Amino acid sequence: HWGYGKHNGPEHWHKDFPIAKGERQSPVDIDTHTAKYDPSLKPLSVSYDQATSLRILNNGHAFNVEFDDSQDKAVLKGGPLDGTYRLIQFHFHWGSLDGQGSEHTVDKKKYAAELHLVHWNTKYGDFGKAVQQPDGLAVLGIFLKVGSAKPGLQKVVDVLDSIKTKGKSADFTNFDPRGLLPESLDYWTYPGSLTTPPLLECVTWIVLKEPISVSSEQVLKFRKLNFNGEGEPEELMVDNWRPAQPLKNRQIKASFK
Ligand SMILES: O=C(O)Cc1cccc([N+](=O)[O-])c1
Ligand SMILES: [Zn+2]
Repeated sequence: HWGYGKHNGPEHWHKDFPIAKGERQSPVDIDTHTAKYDPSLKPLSVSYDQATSLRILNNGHAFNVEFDDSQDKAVLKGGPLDGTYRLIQFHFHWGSLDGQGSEHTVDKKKYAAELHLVHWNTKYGDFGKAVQQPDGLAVLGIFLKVGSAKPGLQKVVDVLDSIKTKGKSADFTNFDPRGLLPESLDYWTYPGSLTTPPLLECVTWIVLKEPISVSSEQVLKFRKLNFNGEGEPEELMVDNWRPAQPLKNRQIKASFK
């Protein structure tokens, strides 16, 4: 099955998921000189005051911080969106070294990591139905650079020891994802896809311009996770990013001048 190796990594995905070579795949390189300012875009509305985190999971590809999405508690609205999108989970992608890790790139620059806050459009009732629709998901993407520590991340970092291997989970209540956001909500937006299989073309991407800073120590703890299951040969969870895909017939729009 799919992964991030020589034998099963992104360059192989298309054999099981032919949409890999589709018209609206993610991630992409954001060419800042060609992304046009769109005065019709709205400010983003990120309403996470009532978000209810429940659990953290190592799924063998990343770790997921999961939320109770059984009510409108943590929602994304505005920006490029019509309607209301409920937070279901966040996860990251990162590198073996600080010079790579992000999925999106900015004028070909790779950041050390990228955070994905995944939301589904409430008009479709559940996540599984939403991923079948072109406007089913909104993913908020936030770059990480290595510098100062992010205090708001440390709760996440310190639980990782308990979910080292694939299939491990841990109770993870009361975590506030507001602590992961940068000061500005300036963004780029474009239509795209999930970045892991099944690679469905269901996402409005919203990529923030301003990275967050995390410390080397924080990112180092991400790189101690394992792709493998308990008591299998250790293969560190690093370089779990899909490279940029062809933009094709898409426009990337900027919310800012
Ligand atoms: O389990 C998975 O890998 C599929 C999946 C599920 C939810 C979000 C995703 N994304 O690309 O943001 C991908
Ligand atoms: Zn992701």
